[PDB]
Amino acid sequence: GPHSMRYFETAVSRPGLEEPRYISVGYVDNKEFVRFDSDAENPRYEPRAPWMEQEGPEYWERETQKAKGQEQWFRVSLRNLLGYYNQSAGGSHTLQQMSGCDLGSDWRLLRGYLQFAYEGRDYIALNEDLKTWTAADMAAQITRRKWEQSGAAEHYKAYLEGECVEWLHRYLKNGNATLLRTDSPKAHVTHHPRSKGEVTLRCWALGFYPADITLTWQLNGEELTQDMELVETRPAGDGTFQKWASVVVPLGKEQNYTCRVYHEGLPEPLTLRWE
Amino acid sequence: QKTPQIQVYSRHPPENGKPNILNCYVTQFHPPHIEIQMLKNGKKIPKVEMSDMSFSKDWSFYILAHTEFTPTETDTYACRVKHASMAEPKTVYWDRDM
Amino acid sequence: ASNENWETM
Repeated sequence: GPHSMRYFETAVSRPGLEEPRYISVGYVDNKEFVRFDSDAENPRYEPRAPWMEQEGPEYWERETQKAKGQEQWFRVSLRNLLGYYNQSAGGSHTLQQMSGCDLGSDWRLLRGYLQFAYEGRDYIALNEDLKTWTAADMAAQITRRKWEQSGAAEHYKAYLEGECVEWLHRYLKNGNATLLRTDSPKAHVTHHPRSKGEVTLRCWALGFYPADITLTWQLNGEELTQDMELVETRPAGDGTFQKWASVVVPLGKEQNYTCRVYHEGLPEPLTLRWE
Repeated sequence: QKTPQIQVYSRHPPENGKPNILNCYVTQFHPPHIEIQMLKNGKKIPKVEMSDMSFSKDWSFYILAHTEFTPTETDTYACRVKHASMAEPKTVYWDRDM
Repeated sequence: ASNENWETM
């Protein structure tokens, strides 16, 4: 299916006069594969997936060098934004960056991506064309104009279509086994007798990978739109996910109600009821 | 200032006496500075494992706090979160049914 | 592999 590489960067300024904390997290198909943290004992890029251990010392050395330059770029930029927004260095400020590429099933480039936030709000993004910028407010326009004048988008376009694509191809090849795997959900229903015979029935789905799942409840072949309570998908911690959907209305007449689990890892959608 | 969303749940279905893992999943927060505590009967659990900080596509931060626990019918478990966006700390209690 | 940014903000 579709593939992606993404680097999520964060620089947090530190009130107590100290230098910002810089973190860079790399993802290959929404799974963490590398990580840099300026707060580490020895700050360097580290493998965060087993298949990444095969990259030689020259790789980690070069990536750490890049991260160090990024640390400085975020320090300068952090100071500039303070001036644009008439802020105090006595408070903590946040600069975030998201960049990478999407590929199709054939591993061909779909689109490049480059976005920035300041204080968790959109600041500036590179447009899909990878030639023009969209500033989010009056202060972000200062950056847009500065970046047009420096031919900045040309630098980003080259990486996003060149190196980003070439490196993701290598990672998809080296991570072959690890990346292709899916864990199918294991479902079951629980019943909790609530008040005036009105027992609540909860459909659990556990141990699934990836996170996308669909859970539904049906009253004699008719899907339940209202009443159905649905928790947000949560990580189990082992690398898998959990989710549950619950229906209230059923009294001492539970077998009319049926649950359905839809997941790409399933050899066929599951169906269950019970006590 | 984005308000943290909390979920307190176990790794595996809870069977009294069986060793498990208790998770505190904190999401949708900004700025990244947060304080998370896990409590066994209103008391701090030493040795709480914390995932490294990450952020979502919407720029918000998330963290998974976890602990080794053995469920019992008397022992209660909670997660207390302190964030700049909240006037008071938010406490979510573990419920084996959720 | 990651990228080195160009002009500062």
